[PDB]
Amino acid sequence: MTAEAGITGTWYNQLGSTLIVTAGADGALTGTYESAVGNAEGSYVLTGRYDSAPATDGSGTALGWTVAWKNNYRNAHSASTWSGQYVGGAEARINTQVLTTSGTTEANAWKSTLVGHDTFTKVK
Amino acid sequence: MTAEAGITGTWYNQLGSTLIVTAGADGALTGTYESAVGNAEGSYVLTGRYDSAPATDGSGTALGWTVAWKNNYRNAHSASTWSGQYVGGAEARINTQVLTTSGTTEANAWKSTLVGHDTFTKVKP
Repeated sequence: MTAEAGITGTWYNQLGSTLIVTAGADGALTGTYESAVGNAEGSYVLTGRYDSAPATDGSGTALGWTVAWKNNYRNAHSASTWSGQYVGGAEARINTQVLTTSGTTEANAWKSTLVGHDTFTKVK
Repeated sequence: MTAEAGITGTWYNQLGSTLIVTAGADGALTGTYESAVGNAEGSYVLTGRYDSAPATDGSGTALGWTVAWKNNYRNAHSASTWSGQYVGGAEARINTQVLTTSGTTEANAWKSTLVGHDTFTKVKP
């Protein structure tokens, strides 16, 4: 857990969004998410998990987290989940794929879920 | 049944959509797609590929195809791709994941692409 240390802090995606995360010694991720796009305003609760006893020969550290897009300012009736890996070093990255599901009628269920890709770095 | 024989014909998904496909001896898939949902009317040109020499160990047969949702009747400015495998036998299936991308502005890029799951059978649901 250069991993706990490496993951903890602020990350920015390609779109301008800001993730503030704390990694726990036993696999917890907790923090907040502020989105630069979509039906979003202010910050949202983040929760997830990461491999807290990670591999150690060049391989990344698997993780994931969820944000439900409801806070005191807005409710988009959607929740996004990011799955990917933390890669450390002078050019640290969290490379993720993200699924965003919206609540829909049965009829609209085939259009419930978006897929995208987010790359997070430590600098703006 | 070889994959070529097994894949060729008509398949139906959970939503009522209709796939009519011919598998070529060297990996080609050609046919049409008729959608029971969305901005769709009539049939749409299907093209894809499949593994024409699949593993004989009880594995499914990898395949994939694309339909751009434009025809003589409508243009949804979208295209869908299905990736999955054909499983033969008395309860044959084509089990797929499907991406549907719409043309968007740069600003709306993050919501261009839907993901879903389609399960196709030889008999109507």
